[PDB]
Amino acid sequence: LAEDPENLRWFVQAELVNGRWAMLGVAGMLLPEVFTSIGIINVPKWYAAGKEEYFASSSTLFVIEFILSHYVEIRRWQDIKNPGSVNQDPIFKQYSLPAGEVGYPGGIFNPLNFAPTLEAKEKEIANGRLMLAFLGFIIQHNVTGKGPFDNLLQHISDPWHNTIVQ
Amino acid sequence: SAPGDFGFDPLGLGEVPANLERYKESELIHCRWAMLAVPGILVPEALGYGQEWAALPGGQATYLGNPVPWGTLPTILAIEFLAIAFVEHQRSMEKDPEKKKYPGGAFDPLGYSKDPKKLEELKVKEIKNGRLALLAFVGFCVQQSAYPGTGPLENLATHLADPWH
Amino acid sequence: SALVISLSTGLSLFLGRFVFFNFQRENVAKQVPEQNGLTHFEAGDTRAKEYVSLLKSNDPVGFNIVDVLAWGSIGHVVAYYILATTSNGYDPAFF
Amino acid sequence: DIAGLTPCKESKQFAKREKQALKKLQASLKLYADDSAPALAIKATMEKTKKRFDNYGKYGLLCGSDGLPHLIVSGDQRHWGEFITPGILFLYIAGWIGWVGRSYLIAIRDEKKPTQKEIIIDVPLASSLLFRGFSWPVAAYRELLNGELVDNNF
Ligand SMILES: CC1=C(/C=C/C(C)=C/C=C/C(C)=C\C=C\C=C(C)\C=C\C=C(C)\C=C\C2=C(C)CCCC2(C)C)C(C)(C)CCC1
Repeated sequence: LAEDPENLRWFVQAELVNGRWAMLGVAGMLLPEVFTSIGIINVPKWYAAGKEEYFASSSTLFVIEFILSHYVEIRRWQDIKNPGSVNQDPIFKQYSLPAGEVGYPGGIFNPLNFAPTLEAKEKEIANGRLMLAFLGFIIQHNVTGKGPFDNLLQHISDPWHNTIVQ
Repeated sequence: SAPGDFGFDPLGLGEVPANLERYKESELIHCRWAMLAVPGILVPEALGYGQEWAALPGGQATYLGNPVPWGTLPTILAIEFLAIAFVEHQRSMEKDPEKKKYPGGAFDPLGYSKDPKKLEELKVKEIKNGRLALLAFVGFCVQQSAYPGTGPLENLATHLADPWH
Repeated sequence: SALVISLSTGLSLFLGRFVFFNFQRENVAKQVPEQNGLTHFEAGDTRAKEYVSLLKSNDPVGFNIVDVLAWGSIGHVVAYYILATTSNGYDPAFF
Repeated sequence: DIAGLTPCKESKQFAKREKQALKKLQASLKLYADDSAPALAIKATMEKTKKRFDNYGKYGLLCGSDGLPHLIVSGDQRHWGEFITPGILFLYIAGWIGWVGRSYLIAIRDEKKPTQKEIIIDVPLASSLLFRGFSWPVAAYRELLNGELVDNNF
């Protein structure tokens, strides 16, 4: 019987988690970029480490890291239903305990607050979308080629290309 | 996840906590009879030398007159079941709360009677050690049930396999 | 290979758990009462189930399996014989 | 690979199908357009089914006997998108037919009497509602399970 604007703790959290991981992902590229250096999916096996052991399959490195990742991840689902994180930085974020205004249900637009400091992460929000939908682009453009820019005496024009196969 | 948090009384509680679980507890040492054939491996550089009745090279004496059907396995077996079946019977029948008869007049008041005839009496630490046992037979023992021909002659470099299998 | 008399041994494990009560206490089948003529009336239609009567025999007649099963099956059973057999008897071992 | 014989790369029986049939539809020795500007067996209808060719794509594609293709759709080898690829597609499209079915509907019953709005249709296709459907991420897939249509509405 209750009309609108339900959502709550809800999935404001989901997006922001997308923004924060999108930003990190982009950093995972980032890397070559000035010394053109290394490229693309790479499928790397990541940084290395330096060799005595491997040849390297060496087991499933991910499967393991990821079992651990997995009870950090629960910790967060927990918090979100009923909350405890000492910093308390997504759920509201810091400046913490309030967000009371969300906690008892029903806000409808609300902007929000955070940190003992100030400048309300509305500036992290942006730096954060761009990185959302930046993967979007980045992932899209593979299918074809690695690299962007720098110079024209020839490069900018996009004089001849592949298409999609049909 | 048999439990997250289901629930309510006398059977889950009653049959289920107390006893499934005391009967699982009777289990770990008894698991231990089994783990035990195994510990018997289990220390290196111990001096077994050589019996222990493994692999069927022929007779228990042989016996005078024939050996019974063929082998040990059935004798030990038939016999074990009737003896033990008798003991599962000794577990069977008290009650807790009090036991005078097939007595007719003890329902509950408030509060609040008798706890599972045995409830734990504390030294529910036995349980940390206990769950831990249920978990290990499960899982780990299984961790090598599956393709299990070989004893170690351990190589290098690391560990695990993944697919497979 | 196949322990055939592994299990016929086995099934007259249980139906000697049948040789039971015909003998002992009382007249037999504990009556009839109900069967011909029929029930009160009853009329759910109806009774009698007790979860409690597993006691009595399970300990007494645990033996019965053995009696053929043991020494009588793979026995040369009822070796201790002879006892009027002109027309003929034996019955000589198939073992 | 799985029983029906294998793809394009060889399916003789399939080859024989390419050939007779179409190639004969050809085999009207001529029928005459020596210039002539109209009659189009000649060009494509064959060639559009014909410049089907040791290529088709490639597509794997199983070709039973008589070399007509059979579709396994297992999650294997080549064949995955002969059901799922065009499967989730069917799902996504439908459901955004009826997500808006449960929409240019749950928007009326209301105000001053609404007894047959439905047979004329302000705005058509709802439209407004319409795009809700692509702008479902998740959409019903959690909201149907919680709140709105909610067990109580159940
Ligand atoms: C993988 C695979 C598979 C599997 C399957 C199965 C296992 C089945 C089942 C399934 C199922 C189990 C189903 C059911 C479910 C339940 C439910 C319950 C559902 C629901 C829903 C609804 C309710 C909907 C609604 C809607 C929408 C969403 C749209 C619009 C609106 C409407 C209303 C229409 C198959 C086979 C396919 C084949 C192969 C592949």
